[PDB]
Amino acid sequence: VDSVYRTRSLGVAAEGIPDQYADGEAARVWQLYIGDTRSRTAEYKAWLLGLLRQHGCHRVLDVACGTGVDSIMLVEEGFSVTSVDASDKMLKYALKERWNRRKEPAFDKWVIEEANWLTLDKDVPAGDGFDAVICLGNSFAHLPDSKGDQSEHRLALKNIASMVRPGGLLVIDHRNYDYILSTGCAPPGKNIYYKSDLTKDITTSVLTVNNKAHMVTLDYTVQVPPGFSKFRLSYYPHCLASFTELVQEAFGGRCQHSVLGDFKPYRPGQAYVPCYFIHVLKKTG
Amino acid sequence: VDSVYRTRSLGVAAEGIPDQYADGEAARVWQLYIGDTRSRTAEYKAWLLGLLRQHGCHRVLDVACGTGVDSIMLVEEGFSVTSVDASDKMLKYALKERWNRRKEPAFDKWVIEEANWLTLDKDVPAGDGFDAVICLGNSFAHLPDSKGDQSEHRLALKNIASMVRPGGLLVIDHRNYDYILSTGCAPPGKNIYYKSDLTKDITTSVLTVNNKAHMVTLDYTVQVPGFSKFRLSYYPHCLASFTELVQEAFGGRCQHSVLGDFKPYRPGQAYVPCYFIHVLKKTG
Amino acid sequence: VDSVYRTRSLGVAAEGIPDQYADGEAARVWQLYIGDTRSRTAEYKAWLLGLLRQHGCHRVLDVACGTGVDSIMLVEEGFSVTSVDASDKMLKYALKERWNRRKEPAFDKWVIEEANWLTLDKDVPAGDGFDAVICLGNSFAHLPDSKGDQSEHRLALKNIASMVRPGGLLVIDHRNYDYILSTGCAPPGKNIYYKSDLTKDITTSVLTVNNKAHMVTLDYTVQVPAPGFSKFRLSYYPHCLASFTELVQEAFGGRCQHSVLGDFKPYRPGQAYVPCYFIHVLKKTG
Amino acid sequence: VDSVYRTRSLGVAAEGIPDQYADGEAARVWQLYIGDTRSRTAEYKAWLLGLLRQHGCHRVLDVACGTGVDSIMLVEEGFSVTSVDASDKMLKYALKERWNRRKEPAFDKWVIEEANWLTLDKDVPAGDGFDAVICLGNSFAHLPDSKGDQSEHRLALKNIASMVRPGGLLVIDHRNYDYILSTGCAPPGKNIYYKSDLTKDITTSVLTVNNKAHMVTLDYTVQVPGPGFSKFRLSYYPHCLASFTELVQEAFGGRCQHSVLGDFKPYRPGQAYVPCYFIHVLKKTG
Ligand SMILES: CN1c2c(nc(N)[nH]c2=O)NC[C@@H]1CNc1ccc(C(=O)N[C@@H](CCC(=O)O)C(=O)O)cc1
Ligand SMILES: CN1c2c(nc(N)[nH]c2=O)NC[C@@H]1CNc1ccc(C(=O)N[C@@H](CCC(=O)O)C(=O)O)cc1
Ligand SMILES: CN1c2c(nc(N)[nH]c2=O)NC[C@@H]1CNc1ccc(C(=O)N[C@@H](CCC(=O)O)C(=O)O)cc1
Ligand SMILES: CN1c2c(nc(N)[nH]c2=O)NC[C@@H]1CNc1ccc(C(=O)N[C@@H](CCC(=O)O)C(=O)O)cc1
Repeated sequence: VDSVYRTRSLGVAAEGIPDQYADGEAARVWQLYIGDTRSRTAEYKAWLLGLLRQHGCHRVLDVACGTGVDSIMLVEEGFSVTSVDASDKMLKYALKERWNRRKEPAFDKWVIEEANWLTLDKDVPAGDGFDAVICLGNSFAHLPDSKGDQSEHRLALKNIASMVRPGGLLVIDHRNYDYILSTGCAPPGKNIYYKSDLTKDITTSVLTVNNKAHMVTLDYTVQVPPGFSKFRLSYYPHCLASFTELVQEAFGGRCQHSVLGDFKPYRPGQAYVPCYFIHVLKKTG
Repeated sequence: VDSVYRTRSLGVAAEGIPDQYADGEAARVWQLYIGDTRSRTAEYKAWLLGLLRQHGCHRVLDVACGTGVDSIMLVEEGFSVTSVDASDKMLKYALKERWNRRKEPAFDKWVIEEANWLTLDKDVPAGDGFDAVICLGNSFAHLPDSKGDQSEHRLALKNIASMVRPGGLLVIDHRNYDYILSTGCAPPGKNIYYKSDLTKDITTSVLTVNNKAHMVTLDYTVQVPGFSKFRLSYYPHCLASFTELVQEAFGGRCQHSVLGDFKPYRPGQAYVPCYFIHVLKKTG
Repeated sequence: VDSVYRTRSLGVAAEGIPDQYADGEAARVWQLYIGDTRSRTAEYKAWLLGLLRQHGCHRVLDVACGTGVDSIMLVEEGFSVTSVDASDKMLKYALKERWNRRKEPAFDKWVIEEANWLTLDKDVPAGDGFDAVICLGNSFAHLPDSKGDQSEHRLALKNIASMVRPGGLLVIDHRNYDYILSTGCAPPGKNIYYKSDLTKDITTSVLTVNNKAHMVTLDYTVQVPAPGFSKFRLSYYPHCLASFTELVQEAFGGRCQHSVLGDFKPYRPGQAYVPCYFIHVLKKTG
Repeated sequence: VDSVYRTRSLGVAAEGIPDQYADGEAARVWQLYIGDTRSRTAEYKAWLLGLLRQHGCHRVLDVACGTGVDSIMLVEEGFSVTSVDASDKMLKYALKERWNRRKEPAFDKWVIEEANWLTLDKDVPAGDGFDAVICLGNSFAHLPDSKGDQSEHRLALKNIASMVRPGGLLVIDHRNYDYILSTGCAPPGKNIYYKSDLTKDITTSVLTVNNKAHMVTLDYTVQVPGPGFSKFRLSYYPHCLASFTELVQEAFGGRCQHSVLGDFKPYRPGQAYVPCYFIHVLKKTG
């Protein structure tokens, strides 16, 4: 009596017709957001290249490839890059760029494949390991805690760590959600990796479940040719002391750990409130 | 009071997490369905190559690329192929095959891009037009009549025909929906193009609105342990209506002939075909 | 990652806020639809009154009460009426009539209660059974074949039949779906029971699953103050005459006399006149 | 290509089938919840009667009638009661109870009707108003702030206040969301009005938007032999004291005397006892 009937199952597609909600207004502005990646900051490039070079890294795994934009810098600079992502919609962009650039030998050797943190050990044979694994741009916080005990967080971080060769590097970040939770507000424009060209106004919604922070949901209203349209994304608010604990546990404690606040050294109680924390772990070996 | 809160907008994605429903039970069985194209029939191949060679075709546009399997055959047999689809999810597979095979010069020159029939003129640069344009496997029927008057069907066909050079070819098919509507059932295993290896149980639902057929919806049950289901829907194009629609896309300025399962179709013939294939030659 | 989250559970309510979708536009036009009962046809009232008095019935159970319009005539005419529906939203209108009219002794004695066909034996005490059980206005057709073997239709009918005393009557109707399946079209304003005052356009959608009729879905479009249009949707199971003749007798184990009427007159198969409704009159000899 | 097909519009019903989601599990457990009122605390009754007898009240409007339980006590105690709710589903049970007791004239005179705080002006004939208007049980908090500016809250209160006769009372409560927001947890079984017989485990979700509390959503889990667990969800606007104090005064344009109670006893700011409910009692200047 109350049942509803779909024309096609959730998740299925067909020749000649766009995929489900592919062409909606939220999707359209979201696409402008993920493309707002044209200006890589000098300090980002200089910091990452410096840290990879300082450790002699050659073989790099990017486990949050997205559109490829972090991985493309490394390809251009002569690293042997493998890049993976669980999201096909985002990988589509990385693959397209690689295809356009395929006559450049460095791009012909760029590996791009579907993989999920939760199955990474299977989806990507480690061999002996990578020299560096990177997970930057606050991508780790895209994974929610839908079971309630952060067991998925721990599995994902363990699998990401298992990709690092002994003596190798993991570099993994999060936005400063300690500040977001204390103020209730996640302001726009602060991406330290790519300088934003897109003008965005953000509403921040924080869900607390029995007094424990559970989700941060950001509603973006983006001015476009004029025009004025909205999309929504959500994030797990990782706080610094928990993530410090988690990321070291993923290695069995067999790691040296340090934390940066926006590319610079971080020490508690410093005047400067970083936008992002960047954890750097050298696995024992 | 009655509102629901989403975690993310319809159609958006994020690094590190699978796209919406992409790992569901439906998507997983559907993937086996779209993958069932390992045994291309000898008749399909020999027919299509013959038609293209008899008309001297070299530049080919595939407007329903999907996983690329129709295109791959033409790429291997020496044609210059451009393949488009509105569906990134299916295009993903064609793109992967091109990349795996990229060291073959033929595959290096295979052009694959996203394009929608409703905006094809804008999405697909046509130069002076293609020698042949193909839309096979009953892909056209994927497009519904949302407006009610079949105006989208007309626009899609106009735009697909606009890709044809004067003197060129369009080859476009549909399943025999005359027969399916008369029986109420669309049985499995009848694909004339690719010999199925997957066993499917199909339930067929036909919706008729004010006595005009409007949608054929198929529920497929396949073994994957584990019977899983997925649903797809189809506009049930009948032969007389489609013949008129396809000629009207050219403005009447075309020669038109109909085949049934690769052979000329003679109305009154005993055999009732599983597919009708329309072969058009544009004036010029 | 794909989860949605509700402000309140499906089905639930709270003081000071309207019930889920209760104030929607579709709901508001549908309320006009179900209120379109100010004009009981004389032919109707004459036929049912005459059929009940012919069989000397006094204790009557209406199993599709609704807003109560059918039961109300009977109440006015001095029957002892028990009226039952599975839908509380509908039952609400009947209750409200009973309350306005409560100082009339007949309305004081009218029983109105919720009950479901599918659990009717438990939901209603029958005693030895009612002299007549009535299910009119094409309400039976409201129950879909969700399982696909019509097991629920047989259960509903079995339970409705068990409410009739021995030598008692079941009067149960259905619109003429043979006709509707043959033209694909359910024409508007044919209600033989209440002449309709509300003008609506209807779109008829028929779903056949594996060549068997499964559902008829009607979209009703009604005019509103550039003046606008608002629609609502209701769906029905398309009972054909042959099948239903089988099902309704089966519900008594074949221990019944059965006749079919077409729009209150005797139906003869092959007759030229094509009825809007078929009413099955069954007398339990059993 | 991505469309769905409903069987029936949102909000609509049909004879012989249950209303939408009416028989779901969440809805079943929730019926036990709103039914958990067999045990009015002796202290509530004494307090409210004392209060109303004190001011000489006779005609009382309950603007959050629900199942009728606040209002039934008042009918029993010889008040002239009009009870309203926007929820037809809760109101069902109040109307059931009046019918059941109609042979007592006090209940024959009890007026029960549907009305919404946001259109209360129209939905109730005010006359020169009521001696007292009660909105108790934390019902007001059921109204969300969907426009973002509390304009619905203001309209709702202003309309409630207009029902009060010159020199009459408004008595309106809210749970202590100051406390719930500080701890993040809504303790179960603290209803000061009716003692819970029913054991529920509560999860409390607080949504904050741009650092402003917007919504508290309670998930209620109850036990069922077979023992397994079943839940339902309700949501509330977290009114803080200082805010609600301002809003309730504004509803009368300040032409009122206001005092606040904490669990039936006078509230003295800074007191060590943290109350479960704040009850605001206002006398209209007139
Ligand atoms: C409809 N929503 C809504 C709105 N704001 C406005 N203006 N209107 C609305 O309708 N925001 C909140 C509300 C819905 N409320 C809620 C409350 C709690 C949870 C909740 O349980 N949320 C978790 C799920 C936990 C999990 O399974 O991991 C969540 O992630 O949101 C969800 C929605
Ligand atoms: C098989 N294609 C083709 C042809 N005709 C010629 N001579 N060559 C071809 O490759 N006719 C049919 C078809 C048309 N294809 C195309 C492909 C690309 C562009 C095009 O892109 N033209 C650009 C330059 C490059 C670019 O846009 O990226 C332009 O600016 O005009 C046009 C027509
Ligand atoms: C979205 N719907 C839609 C429309 N028409 C238009 N113009 N636009 C639309 O989006 N009508 C059909 C379509 C959906 N298609 C279908 C296809 C099959 C079934 C189907 O299975 N229907 C039965 C269910 C069987 C049961 O569970 O008992 C049904 O009752 O509809 C439903 C809808
Ligand atoms: C956590 N407290 C508490 C609760 N219940 C609720 N709802 N709120 C609460 O804060 N239950 C237990 C405890 C009760 N607190 C109190 C606080 C003061 C007085 C009170 O008025 N006490 C006397 C005695 C003072 C003394 O001995 O010093 C007084 O008049 O001060 C009573 C209970």
